[PDB]
Amino acid sequence: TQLITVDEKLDITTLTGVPEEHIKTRKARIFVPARNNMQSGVNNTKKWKMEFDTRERWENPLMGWASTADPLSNLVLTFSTKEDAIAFAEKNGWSYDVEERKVPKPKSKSYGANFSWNKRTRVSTK
Amino acid sequence: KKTTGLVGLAVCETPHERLKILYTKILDVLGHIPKNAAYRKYTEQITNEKLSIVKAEPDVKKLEEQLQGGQIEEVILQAENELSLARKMIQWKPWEPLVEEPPASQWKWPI
Amino acid sequence: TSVKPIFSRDMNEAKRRVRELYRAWYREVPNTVHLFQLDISVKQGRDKVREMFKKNAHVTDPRVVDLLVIKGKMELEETINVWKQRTHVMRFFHETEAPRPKDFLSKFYVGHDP
Amino acid sequence: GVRTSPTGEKVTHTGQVYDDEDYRRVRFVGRQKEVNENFAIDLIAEQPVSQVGSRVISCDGGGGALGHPRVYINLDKETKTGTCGYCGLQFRQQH
Amino acid sequence: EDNKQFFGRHRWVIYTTEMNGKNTFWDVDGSMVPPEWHRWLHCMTDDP
Amino acid sequence: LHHAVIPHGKGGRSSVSGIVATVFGATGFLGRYLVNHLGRMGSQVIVPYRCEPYDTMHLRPMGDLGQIIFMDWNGRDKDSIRRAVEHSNVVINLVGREWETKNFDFEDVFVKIPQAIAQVSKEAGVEKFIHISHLNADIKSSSKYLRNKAVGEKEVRETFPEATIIKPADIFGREDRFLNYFANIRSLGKKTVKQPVYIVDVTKGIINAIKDPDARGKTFAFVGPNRYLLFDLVQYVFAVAHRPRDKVERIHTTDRTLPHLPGLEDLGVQATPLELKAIEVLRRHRT
Amino acid sequence: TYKYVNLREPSMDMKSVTDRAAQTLLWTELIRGLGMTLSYLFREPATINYPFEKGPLSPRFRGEHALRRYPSGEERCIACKLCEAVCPAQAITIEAEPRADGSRRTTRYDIDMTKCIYCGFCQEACPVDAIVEGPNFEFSTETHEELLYNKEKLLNNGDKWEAEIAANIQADYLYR
Amino acid sequence: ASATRLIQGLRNWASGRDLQAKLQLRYQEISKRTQPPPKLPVGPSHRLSNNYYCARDGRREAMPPSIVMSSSEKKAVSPAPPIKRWELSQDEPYL
Amino acid sequence: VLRLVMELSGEMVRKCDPHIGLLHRGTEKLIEYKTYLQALPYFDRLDYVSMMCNEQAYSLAVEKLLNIQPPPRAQWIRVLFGEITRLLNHIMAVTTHALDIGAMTPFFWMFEEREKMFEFYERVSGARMHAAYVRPGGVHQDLPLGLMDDIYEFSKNFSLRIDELEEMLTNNRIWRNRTVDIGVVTAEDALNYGFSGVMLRGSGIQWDLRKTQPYDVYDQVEFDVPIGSRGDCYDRYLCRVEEMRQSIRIISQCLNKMPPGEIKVDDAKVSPPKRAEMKTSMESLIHHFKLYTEGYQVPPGATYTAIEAPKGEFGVYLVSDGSSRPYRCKIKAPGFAHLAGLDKMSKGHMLADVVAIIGTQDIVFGEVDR
Amino acid sequence: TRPTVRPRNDVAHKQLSAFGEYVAEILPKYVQQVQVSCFSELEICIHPDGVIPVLTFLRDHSNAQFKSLADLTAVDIPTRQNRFEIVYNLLSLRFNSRIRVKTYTDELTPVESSVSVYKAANWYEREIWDMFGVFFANHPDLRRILTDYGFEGHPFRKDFPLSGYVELRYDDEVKRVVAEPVELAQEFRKFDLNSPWEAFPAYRQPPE
Ligand SMILES: NC(=O)C1=CN([C@@H]2O[C@H](COP(=O)(O)OP(=O)(O)OC[C@H]3O[C@@H](n4cnc5c(N)ncnc54)[C@H](OP(=O)(O)O)[C@@H]3O)[C@@H](O)[C@H]2O)C=CC1
Ligand code: SF4
Ligand code: SF4
Ligand SMILES: [Zn+2]
Repeated sequence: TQLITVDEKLDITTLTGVPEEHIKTRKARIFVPARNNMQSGVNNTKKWKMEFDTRERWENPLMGWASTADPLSNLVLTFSTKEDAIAFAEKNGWSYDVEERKVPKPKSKSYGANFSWNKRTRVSTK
Repeated sequence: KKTTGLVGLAVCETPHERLKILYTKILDVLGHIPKNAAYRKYTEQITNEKLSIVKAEPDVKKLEEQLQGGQIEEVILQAENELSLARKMIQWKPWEPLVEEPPASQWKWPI
Repeated sequence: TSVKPIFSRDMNEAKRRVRELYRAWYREVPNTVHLFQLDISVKQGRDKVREMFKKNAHVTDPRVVDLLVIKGKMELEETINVWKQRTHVMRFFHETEAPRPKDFLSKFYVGHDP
Repeated sequence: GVRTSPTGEKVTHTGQVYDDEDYRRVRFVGRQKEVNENFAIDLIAEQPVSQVGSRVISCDGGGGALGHPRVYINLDKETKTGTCGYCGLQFRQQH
Repeated sequence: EDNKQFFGRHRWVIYTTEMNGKNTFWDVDGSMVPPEWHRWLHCMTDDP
Repeated sequence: LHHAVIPHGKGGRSSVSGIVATVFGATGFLGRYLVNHLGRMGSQVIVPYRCEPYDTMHLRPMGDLGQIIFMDWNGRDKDSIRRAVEHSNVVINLVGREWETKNFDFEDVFVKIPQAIAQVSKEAGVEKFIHISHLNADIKSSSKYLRNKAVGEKEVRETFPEATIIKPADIFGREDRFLNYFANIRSLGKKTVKQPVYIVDVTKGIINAIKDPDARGKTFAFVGPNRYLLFDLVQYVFAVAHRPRDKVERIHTTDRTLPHLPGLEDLGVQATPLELKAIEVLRRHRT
Repeated sequence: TYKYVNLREPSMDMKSVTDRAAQTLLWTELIRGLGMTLSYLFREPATINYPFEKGPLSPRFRGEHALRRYPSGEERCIACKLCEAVCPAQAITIEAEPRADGSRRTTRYDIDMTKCIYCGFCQEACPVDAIVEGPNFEFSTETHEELLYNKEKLLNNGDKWEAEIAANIQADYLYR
Repeated sequence: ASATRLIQGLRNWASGRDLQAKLQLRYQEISKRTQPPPKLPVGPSHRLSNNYYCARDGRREAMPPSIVMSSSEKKAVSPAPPIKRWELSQDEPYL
Repeated sequence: VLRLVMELSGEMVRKCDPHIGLLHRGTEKLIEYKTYLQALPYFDRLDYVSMMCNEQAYSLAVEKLLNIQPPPRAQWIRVLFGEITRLLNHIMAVTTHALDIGAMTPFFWMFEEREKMFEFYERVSGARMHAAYVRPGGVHQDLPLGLMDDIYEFSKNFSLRIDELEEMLTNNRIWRNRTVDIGVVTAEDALNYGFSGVMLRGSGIQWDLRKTQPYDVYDQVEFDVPIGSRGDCYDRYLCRVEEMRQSIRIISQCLNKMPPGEIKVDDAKVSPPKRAEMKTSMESLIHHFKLYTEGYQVPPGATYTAIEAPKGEFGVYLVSDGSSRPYRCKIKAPGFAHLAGLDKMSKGHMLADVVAIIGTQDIVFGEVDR
Repeated sequence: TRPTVRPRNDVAHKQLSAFGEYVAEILPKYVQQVQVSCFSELEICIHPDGVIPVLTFLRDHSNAQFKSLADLTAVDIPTRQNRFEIVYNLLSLRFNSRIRVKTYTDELTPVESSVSVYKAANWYEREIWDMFGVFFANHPDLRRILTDYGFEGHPFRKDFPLSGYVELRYDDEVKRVVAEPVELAQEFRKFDLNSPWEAFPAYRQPPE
C-alpha cells in the first residue's frame, strides 16, 4: 500500500540455495553465440546466452563414458539484452565476464564492378 | 416442483417476491455507486432487462425458458453473489483510472 | 520504484523476528533429540544452529530477512511435528566427509579446483 | 576368424586389447569375455564383385524397402571398383 | 498343438533332458526353445 | 602406471580414485567398514569370499555400479589366490576367527595363511601389503591366539620385508564382539587396564596409511585416549544398558602400552573417546 | 442427453413393502450372490501353464534390442546417430570410427537397458533398419553389470537369431 | 465347453443367463493370423500438379495474437450464448 | 502410496492432511529440456492407468497450437481407443475400490477382461501398456488386418460380463450399507473446490466436456452421459457403471461408421513419411532426417486445452517459444483437484470411511503428483 | 487450405473480442492487455494488485459466471524486471469459454492469496510456493508439496539445473541414507538443436 520501500541491490544468493563453492568459484560468461560457419545463418544470433566454464569430465572405466561432478555445467540462459543479462548476473550473485556483439559490416558488392575494365577486379572464370 | 436436480440446494417455495426484493436491493446498492462509471450503466441495463423478464412472468417453467440460468434457484444464488460483489464494489474504486504501467518490455511474448 | 514489503518496515522488526525464531529454535532442540532418538549431544546441535544463523549474518534487505524467517519457521514447524524423520535431521549435519580442505597444496594434489 | 592376444585372450574386431598393467583384465577373471567371432572385414572379400554391363548402376541391397535406400553409383574408374558406402560391396563394368 | 482347447492352450512344448548336458529333467527354463519354434509357440502364426 | 589408475577430479561414487585394493576376509566386521570407506573413496575393491554368496550379497551394494568385484578362494590352494591377486595395486590381510573350527585350529590360519598369500603376492609384485595383528600379542603364555599372532607377526616381518604390520587395541563398533559380549552376559569382577577405540578412527587410519605414501615397513599401533580399568568399563556398560574360556582369558590377560611405535598423531585424525560413540551404539536395552 | 440413476420411491403397496422386508429379513440377494459366484465356480479356469504354454503375443512386439546384418554380408549399422538423437531416455551411446575398407563404421555402441524405456523410436528412426526391437522378453539379470550391453552383445544377440527378426520384418514391413 | 450337460445345467441354474452361449473362452473366432498383406491408400496428396505447399501451409498461417487494451454504448454481451438445457434420452430413462 | 496425517477425536476426526509428493519425478523440468516428439512418453505415463486419453490430450494440445487437423480415419480410431481407455480406467477404479473395501473376486473377473484389453494393445502397438502410438499430427502405424472382429466379439462378451458384475454387486445390501451414508458433496463446494469429471456428473449439475466442446468427432456419435442424484458414493458408483455402458455404445457406433480414410497427415514436415517413399525419394529422407534430429518447429504462443480423462478434466497447458522445444508444459490433474477437498469430504466420518473416500475418487498418484 | 488444416471460427473470435473489450472498458483500474489468440481462448494481462477484485468480479456479475478455477502456474522468464507469471485459468459452467488471467509478478512482492475467493487454489498456492518462491500474503498454511523436506532450492526455476545438487545413498558406517554432492553416471548431453533460417516470418520481432 505504497510502503517504506528502499531502492537498492539484491542478495538472492542466500535464497537460491546452491552452496558457496558453486556460488563463488565458477564464473559466468555472457556471450552472443557465434555463427556456426559451415552453415550461413544468423537466426541463431540475436540472443545473449549465459553459460558457465566447463570443468572435469573423466572416463567412467566400466563403459567408457564421460561422468562429471558438475551440476552447473549444462546450463544456458537465453536473454534479450546485455543490460538485463548483467542485471541478472549481479542479482543472483556469481562473478561473470561480459563480451560484446560483433556484426557483419555492410560491404558494397556489385556484379558490374566484378566485370570491370581497367581495375584489377576481374573474376577470370565467369 | 419437488427436490430439483442439484444436490446441495434446498428448494424454495415463493421464488417471485424473493427475486423481486433481491433485484430492488440490487438497484438500490447500484444507486449508491457514482453515475460517471460504466459499471452502473451495464448492470442497470442487464438487471432491468431481467426484471422486465420477470414482470411478464407469473409462471415458473416459462420463466426458466425465457430467462436462462437453469433451473431456478441458481438465479437467486448468483443474485445474492452479485449483491455481494456490489457491496465489495462500494470499495476497491474500479472506475478510477489505471495504476502504474508495466515496464513495456514485458508483455511482448516471443523473447 | 514502489515495493510492497513482506512483514517489516526497517531492520528493527527483522532483527526482532529473527531473534524470536532463534529463541524458538533454542528451546526446540532437546525435544528433538529426545523424540527422534538422535546420536548427538545438545551442545553440538546448538553450536551448529548458531553456526547456521551466523552464516547469513550480513544481509540487510528486510524482505530477504523476512523470507528467511519464513523459511526457518516452516522448518521449525516440520521439525516440531514428527514429519521429518531421522534422515533429514542427520542430513543437516555433515559427518559423511567430504574432508575436502581449503589449502592450496592439498587442492593442488587433487586438482582442477583453484 | 579372430586373432588372439599375446596375453592369451581373444581380441575384438577393433584392436582394443589390454596391456599387462591394467585391472579390467582382472575384472574379466572367472567370466568369459564375449566376442562376436564372425567379423565384418573379411566377409566382403568372400563376395563376388559383380561385373554389370552398363555405365552407371543402382544399389538397394536385397529387397525393396528392406535394406538401404537407392544409391546410384558410377563406374568410370577404369581400374578401380566403385564402392557402395551402404552395401560395402564392389562393382565393375564390361561394355 | 491342439485345437480343442481355448486360445492359450493351443501349443505347448515338452522339454527333454540333457539338451545342454545340464540335467534338465527338473528345473526347466525359458529360452530353452530355438527361435523358429519361438515364433510358432507364441501364436504369432499358424504354420509350424 | 597406465591410465585410469591415476585419480580423477572429486572423490567417490564413480569419481575414480587411485588405489586398487584386494581385501582378504571382508565378510565380517572390520573388513565391512573398510570396504565401505573404500567405496566412499571410490576405488576398485577385489573382495574374494569362500562362504555363501548371501553374506557378500548383504554387504554387496556399498560399492558403486560394478566397481567392487566378487571372486573365490580357499585356505588350501596357492593358485586360486594367485588368480585372485593377478592384477592389483595393494592387498590387505584381514583374516582370523576367534575360535577353533573342526577343520582349522588357530594353527595354520595365522600360521599358513599369511605366508602363502604374502609369498604369491611377492611373486605377483604388488605394493603396500598391509597385515593385521592384535596389540600385545607376544610369544608368552595363556593364549594360543596371541602366540599364533606373534608367530604371524614374525612371518610377515620375515618374508616380504616391506610389509606394513598394523595392530589396533580392542576395537568396538556396531557389531562388536567384546562390548556386545559384555552387553550379552548372564558374572565376575576382577581388575584389568584396557583401552578401547571406536572403529571409524581405526579404518580411517588404515585408508590414510594405504593412500599416503612412504609409510611402509614401520609397524603401527592404534591407541585409544581413555586407557582405564576394565571393571569401571563393565560398570559403565551395565549403567548405560540400564540393567544392574578362551575369550574370557583373552580379555582378562591385560592391555599394556608399547609407546615406542607411533599412532594416529603421525596421521592426523581425531580419536573419538568412549562416551559419545558408546551412547550412540548402546541402543536395545530395556524399552 | 442424460440418464440419471436413483429417482424412485419405495412403494406403498403392501406386497412391494413386504417383498423388500422379506429381502431384509431373509438374506435373499446375498444367497443370489452366492449362486452367481458358484456359477463362476463351475467354469473351467483360464490359466495358462506357464513354462510349457507361453503367452500370446504380436508380430510387432518390442523386446530384445538385437542388431541385424546384410544378406550374406557385413554389419547393417552406419553410426549415423539418428537412434541416439531420437532416444528419449538417451540410453544410446555411440562412438564412431571408419575402418580400412573406406566405408564408415563404429567403435562403441552401448544401450543402457536400465534406462531404455522400450518405445520403438530407434526401431522407426533407423534409415537402414539396423537396430530392431527384438522378439523375446527374457532378460532376468542377476548382476547390475550385465544390463549394460556392448556392440558384441548386441551382435551375438542378433546372430543367435535373425530368422525370427527377418520373419517379423518381412511380416510387417508395410505398416511402418 | 468340453463339459457334460448336468454341470452345464447347474451353471445355467445357478445364474439364469444362458452361460453356455457366451462364456469368454474363445475357440472359433480367434482372428486367423498370417493375414494377407495390406496396400495402404494415400489420401489428399500425391495428387500431382495441384499439391502446392504454398497453399496448405497451416504452420505459416499462425497469426500473432490480436491485442485490445493498453498499459449509450449498447453492449454487455456474454462471451458465448448460454447453453440449451438437455433432456432425458428416450433410450431407457429414469424413472 | 500416500502419507496421511490425521488428527482425530476417537473413531472420528478433527483434521486430516494428505501428505503427498512422495512420487515426484521432475516431469515438467524434464519436458522443458527436451523436444516435443521425444518428450511425448512423459505425457503418456504421468497418468498411468489411463494410457491413451493422456496422449490424446497432449496430441490435441500440440495440434491445436500447430493448426493441423488430423485425417478423419485417425480421428475415429482415436475415438475407439479413447473409449477403450475410458472403459479400462473405470473398470479398474471399480475393482480397486472393491479390493480395498474387501470383495475379492470381481477384481479378478474384470482383470481377466483387462488382460484381453492389454492383448488388444499388444496387437495394435506392440507393447503391453504404454502405447506411444499417437503422434501429434495423427495416429501412427494403423491397426493390422483382423482386429475389428475381435473387438466386436469382445464388445458382446463384455456387455454380458458387466451385466454379471451388476448381478454380483449393486443391490448387494451390505456394500450399499457400507457406502451410502458417507461423503456428501455440496454443489457450491463442488464448484468452488474445483472438482471435475465423475464428481461433477454425480454431484448435481450437468456437465460433460465431450458433449459441450467436441475436441473430435464425438458430436457425431449418439449417447447420453449419466448424471448423479444425491451427490453420493453409491450414486457416484452407479454413475461410473453407466459411463462404462455408454462407452460400450460408443464402441458400437464407432465400429458401425468407420471410414477408410488415411493414417497420418499429408504434411511431411510434421509427420514423418512412410517407409517406401523414404527409401525412394529425396525430400522424404530429408524430412525424416531433420524431423527426427531437430523436431519440427512450433510457432510461439501459450495454449491451454483439456479433455475428459476418466478421472476428469485432464488439462495440459503448453507454453511455446518459437523453436523445436516446448518452453514450459503444465498439467492440471483431476486427482489433485479431487484430493484438495479431503477435509470437506471427511469432516464427519471415521477412518474406514476415509479409505472409502480415497476409493470413491480414483487416485493413482502418478498424476496427483505433477 | 481446405484439408489438413484446422479451420477457425470467426463467430467465436468476434464474440470473445467484444467480451474482452467489454471487460477491459469496465475495469480500467488494472487492465493493460486483452489479447485474443487465433484459436479463440482469451488472455487478460493484469497488474498484481487487483487479483482479489478481478476474481470476485469474474466469479459473479451474471454476464460471465466462471465458477470453475483451474491452474495457476507462474512460468519463469528471465530478461524481465518482474519475472514470474501467475496464470489463473477460468472456466464458465454456463457459457463454455476459457479465459486465462495472466497477472505478472516479481521474485519477492506477493500476490494476494486467491484461496479466500476460490477454495481450489489452496494446494496450488502451497505448491507454487514450494517450487518457485512466489509468496502469498495472508494464507493459512504454507508448506512444501512435491519436494523433499530437507531439500530446498525451488527446483522448477531456470537457475536450478536439471540434475539436483544432492544424491542419496545408503551407507553402513552411520547405518542410514545420506546425501552427497552429485556424481553423474553419464554427462546428459544437452544437444544444440536451434537451427537457423527463420521458420516463421509472421513472428519477426522488430530489432534494435
Ligand atoms: N577385538 C577385535 O575385534 C580385533 C580384531 N582384529 C582382527 O580383525 C579381523 C576381523 O575381526 P572380526 O570381527 O572377528 O571379523 P571376522 O572374524 O569375521 O573376519 C575374519 C574373516 O576370515 C574369514 N574366515 C573365517 N574362518 C576362515 C578360515 N578357516 N579360512 C579362511 N578365512 C576364514 C571370515 O569369514 P568368511 O570365510 O565368510 O570370509 C571373515 O571374512 C580379524 O582378523 C581379527 O583378528 C584385530 C584386532 C582387534
Ligand atoms: S540409426 Fe541405425 S544406422 Fe544410424 S547409428 Fe543408429 S543403428 Fe546405426
Ligand atoms: S526403445 Fe527407446 S529408450 Fe530404448 S534404445 Fe530405443 S529409443 Fe532409446
Ligand atoms: Zn548399396
